[PDB]
Amino acid sequence: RLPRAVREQQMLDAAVDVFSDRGFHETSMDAIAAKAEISKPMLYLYYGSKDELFAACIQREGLRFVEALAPAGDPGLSPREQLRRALEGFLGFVGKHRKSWMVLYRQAMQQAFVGSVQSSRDRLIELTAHLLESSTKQDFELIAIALVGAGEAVADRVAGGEIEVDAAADLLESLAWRGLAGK
Amino acid sequence: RLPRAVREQQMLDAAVDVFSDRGFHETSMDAIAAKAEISKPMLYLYYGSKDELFAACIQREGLRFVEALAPAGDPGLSPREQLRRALEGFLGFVGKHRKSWMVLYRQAMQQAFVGSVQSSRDRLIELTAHLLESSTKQDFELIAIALVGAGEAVADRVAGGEIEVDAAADLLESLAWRGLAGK
Repeated sequence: RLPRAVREQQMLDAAVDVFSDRGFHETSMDAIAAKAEISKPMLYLYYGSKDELFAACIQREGLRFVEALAPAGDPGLSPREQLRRALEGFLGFVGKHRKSWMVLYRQAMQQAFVGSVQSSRDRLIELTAHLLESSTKQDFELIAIALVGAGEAVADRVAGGEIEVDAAADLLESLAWRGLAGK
Repeated sequence: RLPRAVREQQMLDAAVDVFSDRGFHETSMDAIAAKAEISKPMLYLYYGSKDELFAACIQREGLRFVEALAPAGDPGLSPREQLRRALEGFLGFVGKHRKSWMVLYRQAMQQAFVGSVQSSRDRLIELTAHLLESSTKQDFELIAIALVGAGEAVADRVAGGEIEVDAAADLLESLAWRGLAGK
């Protein structure tokens, strides 16, 4: 009769839809319940409020996001190859999971989930400065912040299918090594 | 007994506070009314709902924002000097009006005011590609999007006083002319 993470995954997929479709405030438990084709009373027995569901959804899409970066965390990798693999994983994920990129990029810097993912964002900026430092033997935090901001806006266009992953990863790699060596 | 845009300006300044302090959902008409030191019934006779106030506030801070870009729209200016003047106006505004940058950058890409300022953002991206094109005699929309995304994230650090306007405008100018000529 549909056990564990299966009813779960259906509710979260539908929440993602409605949240990315309409945004947090204009999304309703009503509309999510219809999308999951489950009863509204049912939904509340799992989530209980719109924002609690919004945080579960945010938690889950956040996870797929960092998993997509995982290959960059591989061992023996040159700074360059970590950056390239992260850019490509990030950008490939957005391209395939545009709905979840939208929820995420929104949550980032609503305010409720603006401190889960801004702290995530900041951690990501910190990771980037270290690898930019890990390259050439604080202009570095600064290049990092500019590169992440650039990646965020470019990701938007990748999610909307206006830019190919490769074209996008290409631009971001050289912004990083040539905003670096450039001025 | 305090006539026109004076009661106005007091209510909008206080709304800006509370919205930037707490975010849209966790801001209340309650808290705004206390901040403006006006009665709550009073507030509703001008605004009538939280989001209507939020749009007035968004309208007003959006205006100061584009006014800050105005010197770049001057005549006879080289592409380079338009870009430099826009970067400096944008970044000087964020530095002085951090509360309003926060409301704005949030509204941009809530969803209610995500289509006022995303269309603003997009128009800004379009203006940037044209001047990047107006320089060297669509890699251009693409550099534009990356430069705006970079400016947004850097603006954040400028608003938080972690980066000086000049340092920030410097990095963005060369990202633009060297992500351009770089790869």
